[PDB]
Amino acid sequence: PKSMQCKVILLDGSEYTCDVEKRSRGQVLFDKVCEHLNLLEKDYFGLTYRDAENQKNWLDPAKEIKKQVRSGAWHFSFNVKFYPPDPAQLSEDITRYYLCLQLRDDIVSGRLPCSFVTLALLGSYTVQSELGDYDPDECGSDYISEFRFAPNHTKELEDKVIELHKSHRGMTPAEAEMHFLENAKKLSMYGVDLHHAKDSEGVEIMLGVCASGLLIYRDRLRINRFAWPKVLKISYKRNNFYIKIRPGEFEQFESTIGFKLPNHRAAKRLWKVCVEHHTFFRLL
Ligand SMILES: CCN1CCC(Nc2ccccc2F)CC1
Repeated sequence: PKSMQCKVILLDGSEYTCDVEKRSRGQVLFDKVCEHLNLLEKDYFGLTYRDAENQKNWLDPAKEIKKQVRSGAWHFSFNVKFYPPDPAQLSEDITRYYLCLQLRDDIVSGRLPCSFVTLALLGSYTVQSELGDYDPDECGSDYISEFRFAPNHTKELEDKVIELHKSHRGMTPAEAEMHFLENAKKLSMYGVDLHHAKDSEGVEIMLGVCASGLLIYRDRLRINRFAWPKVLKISYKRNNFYIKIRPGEFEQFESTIGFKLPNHRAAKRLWKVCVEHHTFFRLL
């Protein structure tokens, strides 16, 4: 019974290798990866793969792997799919640990923009979690941490991490990770999946998908936000994506709002992530 080798990049940067039957649904591989990670609160996570256009796609656990990766390698990443708006409500510390690992990559990558002071505070909690109480013996005036804290490291940032790390004496790893998450969850781009688009006039915009709803980023002064309950239908057609808005109070007609995506694949991808978010955050 023929099996395909799968390679999964984990959130710590290491590689997990396993075999699944070649006609396996995504759930088979995801279950193996979550068992490897000792992860029970699996609903927030997913696997990604790169399509023939090198775009990130979620592996649908309900569909055959072979019908998603198609002609590409069986190579995946383990990622947070649904960012909990309140990580304190998660039942296990280990779930919060994986969510911290994802957010550290979101920060270093620049997907999650962050002030100097918040970069330093987040860094200080990671250092406290992983090394424990501050020790001057490992850091003179010229200390640089092996830890990656930011898209661009400066001596000033390193110095501020150390100053805040000193303040965390006695803090345990779960406690430090919770403080990490209490800060990160407040960031304006926390858990926002961004998609390049044009408005119905051809003006370049960004669509953000998140727990609360759909964001349109237009000209810096114009951000429009559509809470999920205001959204009755998500649809795509060719390179176009549309949202059907509930009729407002005393309004006779629903309204549909339309956007242009880079290509058909990008419109279908944005539709699927919106539907998934709407379903997940309707139930959570
Ligand atoms: C603080 C983290 N997060 C930032 C994006 C914001 N998005 C949003 C707000 C209201 C309605 C629809 C929306 F998409 C939700 C909170």
